[PDB]
Amino acid sequence: EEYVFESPKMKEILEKIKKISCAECPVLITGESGVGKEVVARLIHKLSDRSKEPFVALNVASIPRDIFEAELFGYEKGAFTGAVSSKEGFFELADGGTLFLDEIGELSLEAQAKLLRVIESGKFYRLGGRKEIEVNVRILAATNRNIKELVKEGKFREDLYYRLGVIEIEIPP
Amino acid sequence: EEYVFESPKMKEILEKIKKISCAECPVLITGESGVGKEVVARLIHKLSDRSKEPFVALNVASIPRDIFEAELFGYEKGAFTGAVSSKEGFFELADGGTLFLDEIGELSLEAQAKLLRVIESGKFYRLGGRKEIEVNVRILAATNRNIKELVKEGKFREDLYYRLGVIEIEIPP
Amino acid sequence: EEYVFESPKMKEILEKIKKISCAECPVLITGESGVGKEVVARLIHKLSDRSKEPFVALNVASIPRDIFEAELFGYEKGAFTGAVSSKEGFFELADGGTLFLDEIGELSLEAQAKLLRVIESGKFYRLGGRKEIEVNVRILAATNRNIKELVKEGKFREDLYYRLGVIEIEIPP
Amino acid sequence: EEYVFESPKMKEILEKIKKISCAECPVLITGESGVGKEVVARLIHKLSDRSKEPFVALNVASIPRDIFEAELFGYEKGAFTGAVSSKEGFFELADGGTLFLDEIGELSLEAQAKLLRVIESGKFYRLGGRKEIEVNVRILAATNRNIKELVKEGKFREDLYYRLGVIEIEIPP
Amino acid sequence: EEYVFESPKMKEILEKIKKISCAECPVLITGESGVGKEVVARLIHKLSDRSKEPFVALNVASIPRDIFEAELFGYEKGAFTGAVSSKEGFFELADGGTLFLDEIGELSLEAQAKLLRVIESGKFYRLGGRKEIEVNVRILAATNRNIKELVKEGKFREDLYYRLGVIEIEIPP
Amino acid sequence: EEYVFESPKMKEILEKIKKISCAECPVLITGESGVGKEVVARLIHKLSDRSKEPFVALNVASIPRDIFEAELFGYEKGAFTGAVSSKEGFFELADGGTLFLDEIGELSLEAQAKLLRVIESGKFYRLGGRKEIEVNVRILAATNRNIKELVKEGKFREDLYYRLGVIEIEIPP
Amino acid sequence: EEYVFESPKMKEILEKIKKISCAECPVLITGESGVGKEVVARLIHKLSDRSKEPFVALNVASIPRDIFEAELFGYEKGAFTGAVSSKEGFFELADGGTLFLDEIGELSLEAQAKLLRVIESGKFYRLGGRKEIEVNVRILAATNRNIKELVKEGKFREDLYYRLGVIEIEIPP
Amino acid sequence: ERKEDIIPLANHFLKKFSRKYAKEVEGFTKSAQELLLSYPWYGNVRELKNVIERAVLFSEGKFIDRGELSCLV
Amino acid sequence: ERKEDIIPLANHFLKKFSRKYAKEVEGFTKSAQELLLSYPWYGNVRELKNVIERAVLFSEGKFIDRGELSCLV
Amino acid sequence: ERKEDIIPLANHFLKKFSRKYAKEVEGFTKSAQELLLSYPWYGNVRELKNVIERAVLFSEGKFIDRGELSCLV
Amino acid sequence: ERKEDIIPLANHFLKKFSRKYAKEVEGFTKSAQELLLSYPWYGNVRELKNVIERAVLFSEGKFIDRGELSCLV
Amino acid sequence: ERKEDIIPLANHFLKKFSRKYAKEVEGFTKSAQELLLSYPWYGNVRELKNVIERAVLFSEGKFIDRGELSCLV
Amino acid sequence: ERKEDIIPLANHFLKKFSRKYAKEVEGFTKSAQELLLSYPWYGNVRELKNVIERAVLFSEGKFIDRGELSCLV
Amino acid sequence: ERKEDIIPLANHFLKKFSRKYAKEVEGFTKSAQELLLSYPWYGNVRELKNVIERAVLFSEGKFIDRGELSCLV
Ligand SMILES: Nc1ncnc2c1ncn2[C@@H]1O[C@H](COP(=O)(O)OP(=O)(O)O)[C@@H](O)[C@H]1O
Ligand SMILES: Nc1ncnc2c1ncn2[C@@H]1O[C@H](COP(=O)(O)OP(=O)(O)O)[C@@H](O)[C@H]1O
Ligand SMILES: Nc1ncnc2c1ncn2[C@@H]1O[C@H](COP(=O)(O)OP(=O)(O)O)[C@@H](O)[C@H]1O
Ligand SMILES: Nc1ncnc2c1ncn2[C@@H]1O[C@H](COP(=O)(O)OP(=O)(O)O)[C@@H](O)[C@H]1O
Ligand SMILES: Nc1ncnc2c1ncn2[C@@H]1O[C@H](COP(=O)(O)OP(=O)(O)O)[C@@H](O)[C@H]1O
Ligand SMILES: Nc1ncnc2c1ncn2[C@@H]1O[C@H](COP(=O)(O)OP(=O)(O)O)[C@@H](O)[C@H]1O
Ligand SMILES: Nc1ncnc2c1ncn2[C@@H]1O[C@H](COP(=O)(O)OP(=O)(O)O)[C@@H](O)[C@H]1O
Ligand SMILES: Nc1ncnc2c1ncn2[C@@H]1O[C@H](COP(=O)(O)OP(=O)(O)O)[C@@H](O)[C@H]1O
Ligand SMILES: Nc1ncnc2c1ncn2[C@@H]1O[C@H](COP(=O)(O)OP(=O)(O)O)[C@@H](O)[C@H]1O
Ligand SMILES: Nc1ncnc2c1ncn2[C@@H]1O[C@H](COP(=O)(O)OP(=O)(O)O)[C@@H](O)[C@H]1O
Ligand SMILES: Nc1ncnc2c1ncn2[C@@H]1O[C@H](COP(=O)(O)OP(=O)(O)O)[C@@H](O)[C@H]1O
Ligand SMILES: Nc1ncnc2c1ncn2[C@@H]1O[C@H](COP(=O)(O)OP(=O)(O)O)[C@@H](O)[C@H]1O
Repeated sequence: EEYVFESPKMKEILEKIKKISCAECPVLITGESGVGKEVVARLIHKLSDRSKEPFVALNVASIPRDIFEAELFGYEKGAFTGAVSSKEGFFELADGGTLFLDEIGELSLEAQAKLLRVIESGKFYRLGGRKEIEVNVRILAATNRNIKELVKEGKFREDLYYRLGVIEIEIPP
Repeated sequence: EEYVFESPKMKEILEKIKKISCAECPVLITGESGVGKEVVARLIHKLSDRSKEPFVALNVASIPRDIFEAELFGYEKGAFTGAVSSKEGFFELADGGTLFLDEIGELSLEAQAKLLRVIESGKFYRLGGRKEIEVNVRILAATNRNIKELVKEGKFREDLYYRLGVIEIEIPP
Repeated sequence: EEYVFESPKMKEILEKIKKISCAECPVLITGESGVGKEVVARLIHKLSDRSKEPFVALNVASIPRDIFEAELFGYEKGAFTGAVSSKEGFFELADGGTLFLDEIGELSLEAQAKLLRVIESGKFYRLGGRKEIEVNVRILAATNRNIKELVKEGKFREDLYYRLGVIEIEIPP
Repeated sequence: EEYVFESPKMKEILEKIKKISCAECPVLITGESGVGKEVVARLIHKLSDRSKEPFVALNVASIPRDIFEAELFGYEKGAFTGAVSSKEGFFELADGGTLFLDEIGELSLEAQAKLLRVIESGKFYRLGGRKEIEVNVRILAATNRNIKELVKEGKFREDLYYRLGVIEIEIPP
Repeated sequence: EEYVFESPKMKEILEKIKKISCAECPVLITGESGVGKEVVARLIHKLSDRSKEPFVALNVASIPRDIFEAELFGYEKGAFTGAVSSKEGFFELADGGTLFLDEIGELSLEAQAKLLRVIESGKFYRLGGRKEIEVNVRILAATNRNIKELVKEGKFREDLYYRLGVIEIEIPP
Repeated sequence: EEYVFESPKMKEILEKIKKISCAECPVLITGESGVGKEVVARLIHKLSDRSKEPFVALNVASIPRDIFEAELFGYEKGAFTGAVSSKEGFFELADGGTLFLDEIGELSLEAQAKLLRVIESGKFYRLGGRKEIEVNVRILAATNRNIKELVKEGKFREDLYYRLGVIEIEIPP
Repeated sequence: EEYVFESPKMKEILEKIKKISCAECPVLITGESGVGKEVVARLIHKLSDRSKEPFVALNVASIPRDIFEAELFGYEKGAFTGAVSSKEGFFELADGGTLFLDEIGELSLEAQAKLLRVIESGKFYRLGGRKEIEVNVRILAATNRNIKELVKEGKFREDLYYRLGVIEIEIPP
Repeated sequence: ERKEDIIPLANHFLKKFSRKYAKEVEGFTKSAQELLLSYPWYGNVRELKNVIERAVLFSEGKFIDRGELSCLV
Repeated sequence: ERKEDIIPLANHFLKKFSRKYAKEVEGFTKSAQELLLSYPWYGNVRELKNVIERAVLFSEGKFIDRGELSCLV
Repeated sequence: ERKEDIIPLANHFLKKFSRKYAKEVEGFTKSAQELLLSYPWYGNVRELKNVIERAVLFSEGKFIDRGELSCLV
Repeated sequence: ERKEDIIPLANHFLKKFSRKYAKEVEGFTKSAQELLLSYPWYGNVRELKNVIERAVLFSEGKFIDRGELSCLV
Repeated sequence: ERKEDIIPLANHFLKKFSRKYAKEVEGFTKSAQELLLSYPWYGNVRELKNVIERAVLFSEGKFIDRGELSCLV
Repeated sequence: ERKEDIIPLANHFLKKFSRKYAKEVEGFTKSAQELLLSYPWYGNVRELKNVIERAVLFSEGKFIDRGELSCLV
Repeated sequence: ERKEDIIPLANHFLKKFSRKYAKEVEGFTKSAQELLLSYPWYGNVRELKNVIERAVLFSEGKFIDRGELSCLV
């Protein structure tokens, strides 16, 4: 059988997804919990040119704020007591495919920045030093909070907003 | 001699354990204090395929909520003042065997998430950065509180519920 | 000259101490204030195999309930605003020797648990993360309150009782 | 010109101060309000070996009983909502010099204990965890109430009395 | 069409930029967020002799303080667990062109120093060892904080101030 | 015109410099920040026999502790991921001339040792292997901390102290 | 005049040295810092048959663990970026004489092995390839740590212990 | 709101697991199929996935009916 | 404060993307051009860059008017 | 509720410890065995484990009876 | 209840401190020794430890009697 | 504390740079020379080195006075 | 576990070295032979090889007993 | 603990250096010799080696006394 989309506003949103097909600009999805955000990311990617490519979805809340900037990107050896190898990255694992960051508002100012830098340059370095890796990952942010607000609270970098705010989809409860 | 099971509902629960034998899906055990939860986990594991493998039982209450997300998983060096080596993990110690988390309700939202991520992916990273370790641990949660309730209180992640709620055993007082 | 023991019940208790000599199981001492509890701990240890080893006596009342679980064990860096180094521990200072916890009843449920875990496993972690230290410390609890009672009040973990209740000495006023 | 001492009992007390010179044992000063207690502390210290060293006088009444055990000693980060840095201490500021605790009777049982521990060990920890700082501070307690009494009222730890009661000066109205 | 400068103080600042043309001494730009700092750097460089040369702008906040001293400069192999090649540098990428360090105040004391050394010598080494690379990069620092202040706070090296303080432009809100 | 020395203690220190002229034994300079230490080194060398020879001043703080032992001395190829050539050295660049190590206390125990070995033998090897280079460099250490103290803290090798402590100049604030 | 030995245990140790005279088996010296270890090596060698022969003392701590296996032995050309000539060796410089390795415990497992091979065979090769040099050097290890312990920690090769443990001298503090 | 999915999905699952745990379980009985269709499935597809892995393991014969299911649903 | 820029810029962009995603989009309609000029453009040039890449992709025919734009602006 | 366990278990323990602390303790006397069976053992197996490590240490001869036990039970 | 301890202990202490504060104090006089034995010593050994550190410091000559002691005891 | 140095040094610098950036700048005017002597020069010789490289570049004619200097000092 | 080897081996060694360092050492005394047999010899044959080269050198007369040995074993 | 060494050693050194830096320094004066003997010499022979190379260089006439020494010792 199939999936489920039939209400006007969604009859719509599906198409918006379909059009966005041939694209790679990041996408910002927003709706209350349960509305289908992460279901749209997944669909956007099933529809993007890189459907067959991996889907690296990671809940930004499912990781202590102090280790996100260690697992998203990666880690350069001996910089934090105990390192079995410079740590790879979800960015690197998502290289060539999609990287669905769920619950964006929960990004530390430090990573909010560090992401921005990788959304524009596409290059990143694991900790102190310089970039030595090439990643081609389409950003897909989804959050249930109101981004704009957070911007006047200073909890959310504005320039990072507009950067992910290329394509913006809003799922109605 | 032997152990003790003779009442119908338990004459039962033993079997449910026996059947579950050949499995690895997490299990959610619930009963009032003293009912035999932790006695069932132990029995489930004595019966699972990995009986000879370790049993890493850890009371989630027997550790200050701020250091659980440092000992369950592990810790990447220099991220918290003073680190003699990136900290191993009960997850890593329980690798290949069972990890009986007692009193689940007492999990911080941050770890409730972090566990979920490891129940599905099976990979984890110590703090910020990325996963660089491979753990094969069967989750065994036991709590004396009513999970569902906690879900409407927002103190307990729902998706983490259904994930551990694969097999659910309820010990009657 | 010498010390003082001459009444029957104490003429006794001294011996009980002497026998316990060759042991390491925790000991639970109980008597009204001033009866000589802390004098017995000290004697038990002067008599244990580890007499020459340190004696780390710490009044559980001589430290605000919120910092006990920070000084008994130790502390993993940056987990509480301001950390000059991951904090050592009285457990670690008492490693190889005795750890006389005075006025046990005054242990927070959180530490009552955290102690239990270290009385059985002998391993502990400073805050969130995992154990990375090896401590061999003989527990010596002394309290002037009636433990059992506290157990029906829920202020005192029972399993922690029986664990320290291996050897139990009661000093009569 | 000079200061003022001419009555026999004070012609005396001055000398007692002079003798005590070469010492560091705590000192307990007691006299009605205004009698010159805090004037003697100051003189004791002008005369001690550490005159050139700081004088950290702090009225134990000039701070809400719930924040004394946060400012005398210090504070380990994130243990109380809002911590800009683990809080230093008057003990630490008084390190190497004198710490004149005025109006001792006004010490909470919790700190009365916590002080004792630092009068003997000289080591202290900011909240839960362990000691990681070295302080060399000479205790100088002054109170206008009758200590002994308070001991039968249970408002004042006895062992803390005798500890500060090494040298005791009593200023007559 | 064109860009935008018409107010006196800016009608000015543009010229200051124009004059500075034929120069290479570092430049220190300061103004509240949004005032046009990074717009001036960019213009200074469009006007410098090396306009056609690269512009390596890097937000000093867009990188965890522990990996800046790994990406700005570069990295000598096997010095931190995991190194695919001694890491190049933004300094090396900016060689021959401009290096616009945004938000300078956010430089670790360690790099604040390490930069100074490269502003004077122009030579640098990736980690421990010695310089083996030749970089000709014009420094362009921009910060929104008040440098001077930071100097009395000890958070900002003074000598590094005067070094970048060769040419100083201040953008009024 | 000239430079500035006129106070007795400095009217002095200048001469001490003048006498030391005909020497090469290392020199240890110590004074608060700004007192003129690095101004004396420079003068000592302007006066030594090797004035016309180079002056290789290097701030030991202006380089991450992990790359100092890579740039002071030098580096033997392929020992750290990425090596364009076995790295030369400030020691080698300072060969025949002075090597003013500023802020000595900031030397890692590993280099504190490695320096000592070169102050006595005068030969050094870049990483693992053996010495194959001949360097004639006069050591000139300057630090603002109190060396002796650091020796009881174990942060500073004693034998390295006395070795640099041949000639010792102390600049008064 | 003379040197200093007069206490019984040392009145002794001197003789043990004297007897050992006519020998060449390695010697293991152990005592707390400062006890006179390196003073005994030196004396052992002044007394061995090869007194007139060189004394190549090298602190194993005075060289970064990654360059010891490059300077002790030697180095075969182009194996590490930058090699002016295959590097000689302290072993080769100590050929015909004594090689006093101070602070043995600080030997990497890799060299601990590589030494063993040269204590038995007496032949060694600089890096990958084969032995082409003949060295006759008497090993003299001195360490302040307890070797045996290190053996259960796995930080110290046992067979290398017994090999150096031919003659063992222990200097009492 | 896709009762036309429960019975097909369920049947998918019962197949996955019956093969995953080597259980001779062929499928659900009518009595069982009914229940599955009446349950509200708050967890939806997920909950049914679990409910059946669980029912496949608990399975004793070749089929599943009110028996094992009621244990849950 | 450069309404004389919105319509030219926009037109720049609409060209970039129309060529980047191979879309037969020639330009904005009057109705649309108005809107673009009225929007406050807080993001300024940046926001317009996005608003139009987005409008180029969402585009169906040869032109863009109140339609796709209102979706955003 | 397993009085048929107390005497065997106890005997297990008395063996463990008698060997752990090198004590010439062979076993319990009748008088003692009775007591052990009458005690309610709230702690159950655990409490008996302790009660006997303790009784093994307190032991003076080769056996244990009302003597050492009463001290506790 | 160990008056046979007061005079020996006291004498211990007087030695410790006399050496700790470099005081030419040799010991207590009879008159003093009496007092020390009569005092009830609630603090016991502790209180005597203090009473004498204090008396050692307050000491002026080579001995201690009713003088310095009465100040306290 | 060497006001006798400011004007000579400054003049050194003004020469260095005037030649380094090929600027027809000959020297400071009285009005300017005053200022330079009054400034406290915390940076001292260093700060003056910068203040003037900067003033040499900012220079428009053949001389420097209150004009360019005030911009800084 | 070859105490029947210690005394023969040892004797081998004592011969090797006595000849290697030109020492008039003929052999071990009873008292010594005992010790050698009681030592656990973790190093085994190796450790005994060393223990005796060492004892041969330390040797003063014609024999070896508790004396030199105790120094080690 | 070899005060009988300080004056001879010192004298050794004073000779080495006096010859190494071509200084007409013959030796220490009484006043100086005293000091050298009182100093604790933590560094011992080493520290004296330095203290005197340093004193030889600082030397102005033919002898060394409290003067140059006090500078250090
Ligand atoms: N439009 C839809 N059609 C069918 N199923 C949906 C739809 N939207 C959501 N779901 C279902 O609801 C659940 C909630 O999904 P999800 O989108 O991940 O939540 P959130 O929007 O908070 O990220 C999913 O398991 C999915 O199967
Ligand atoms: N069914 C049972 N048969 C025999 N003993 C049991 C049984 N259930 C519990 N126990 C005993 O009761 C105690 C309580 O065990 P536990 O299951 O760990 O508590 P909880 O259920 O709260 O985790 C155990 O020490 C165990 O020996
Ligand atoms: N049996 C005893 N013999 C001699 N002195 C004793 C005896 N019991 C207690 N004391 C003394 O009494 C004081 C009270 O001691 P303590 O045991 O620490 O109190 P508590 O029992 O409340 O911990 C001690 O200073 C000690 O010298
Ligand atoms: N013996 C004295 N000689 C001169 N001034 C005194 C003397 N005693 C007290 N004072 C004065 O009286 C005031 C009360 O002082 P203080 O000792 O601090 O009060 P209290 O004894 O209650 O702490 C002081 O300001 C001080 O100048
Ligand atoms: N003088 C100006 N004329 C035209 N646009 C400007 C001017 N100043 C700033 N802007 C615009 O404002 C935005 C903010 O720019 P920026 O200078 O980078 O911020 P900041 O000063 O905090 O670094 C830029 O995108 C730029 O297009
Ligand atoms: N005695 C002096 N005479 C003239 N200038 C001095 C003197 N001492 C220091 N300075 C000046 O002060 C500044 C601080 O110099 P420096 O010696 O390098 O600091 P530090 O002593 O901390 O290394 C220098 O730029 C120098 O010109
Ligand atoms: N027995 C001794 N007699 C005379 N001097 C000694 C003796 N032992 C040590 N020393 C002195 O003490 C110093 C410490 O020497 P050393 O043996 O090298 O330290 P360590 O034992 O840690 O290697 C030496 O400079 C030496 O002159
Ligand atoms: N339509 C479906 N057909 C078969 N299996 C499904 C279907 N939808 C979900 N599942 C299964 O149920 C689980 C729910 O998955 P998911 O897509 O993540 O739900 P959600 O809508 O919340 O994102 C998956 O593990 C998958 O195997
Ligand atoms: N004047 C312009 N004409 C055409 N495109 C522009 C113009 N200004 C900015 N852009 C585009 O808008 C984006 C804003 O760029 P930027 O210059 O970084 O802004 P800011 O003023 O904040 O520094 C750029 O990616 C660029 O392609
Ligand atoms: N049936 C038994 N036979 C022998 N020893 C036992 C038995 N049951 C428990 N024990 C011992 O008693 C203690 C109680 O253990 P445990 O199994 O954890 O109890 P619980 O039922 O509460 O989980 C254990 O340390 C174990 O050594
Ligand atoms: N028997 C004794 N002989 C000598 N000094 C003692 C004796 N008993 C106690 N002291 C001293 O008196 C003080 C009381 O010590 P403590 O043993 O802690 O008393 P308590 O009985 O209360 O535990 C100690 O600091 C110790 O130095
Ligand atoms: N006396 C001087 N005459 C001319 N130029 C000087 C003089 N002193 C310093 N400078 C210049 O000022 C800068 C300050 O240099 P420096 O000697 O390093 O100062 P510091 O006293 O801090 O060591 C140098 O780059 C130099 O070119």
